[PDB]
Amino acid sequence: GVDSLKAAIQSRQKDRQKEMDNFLAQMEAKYSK
Amino acid sequence: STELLIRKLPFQRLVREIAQDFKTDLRFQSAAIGALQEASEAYLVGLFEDTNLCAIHAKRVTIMPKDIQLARRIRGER
Amino acid sequence: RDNIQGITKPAIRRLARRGGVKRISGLIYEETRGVLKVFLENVIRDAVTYTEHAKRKTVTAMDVVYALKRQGRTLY
Amino acid sequence: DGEELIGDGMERDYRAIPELDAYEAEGLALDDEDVEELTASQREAAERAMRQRDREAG
Repeated sequence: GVDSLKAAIQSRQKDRQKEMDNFLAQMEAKYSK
Repeated sequence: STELLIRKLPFQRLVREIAQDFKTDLRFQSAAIGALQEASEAYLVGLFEDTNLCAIHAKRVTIMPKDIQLARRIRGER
Repeated sequence: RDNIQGITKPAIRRLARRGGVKRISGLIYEETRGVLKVFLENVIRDAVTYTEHAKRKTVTAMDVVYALKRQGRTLY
Repeated sequence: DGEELIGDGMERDYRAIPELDAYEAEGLALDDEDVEELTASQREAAERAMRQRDREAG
């Protein structure tokens, strides 16, 4: 139902935020002082 | 060549047009545009994945704007 | 300057396919352009704000990094 | 109804176009001049300003 849909999207968004954190860390390692 | 999503030149010109409304005579580092493009494409692809899940929950294969809107509300955007 | 048209219908289809979508309504194109527009407006506004506080006229990769960090905390 | 994304002619969406497949020089930084990283206090001042900006916008 809608609860399952909601849990799946929120779970994906958590993983996407971690992927973005990792991408921004790689950008810092390449471009930051 | 299924690595292609948004072409680089139109994306760059889009970014510069939007930025002009906030400050005049900006330049961009190449990697600043690249990072904006990576973030934008990751955002849209993920939104289409979530939109697709909304459509499927509605027993549909064709995603519609109401599916995008539902996904964004579940994601806490608006 | 109508550069939102650089987000072409093929580009939108390429993004949808990568997201696993199989069929789209015709109204998906304009909805996608609008969603990308606001996303970019929000991140670029923050990025240029960092640029201004750095007292320069070049948006750097790090300005964008901090704008994306901030967006992760405010977009949702 | 809708539009099938996987079907005849899908290859037309994946053409290579060198004139559009790279960033152009116009509007890009070409000298590595005046690109110093935000200092800690400049970042904090920007974020305080944006925090007030967001709170006022509601």
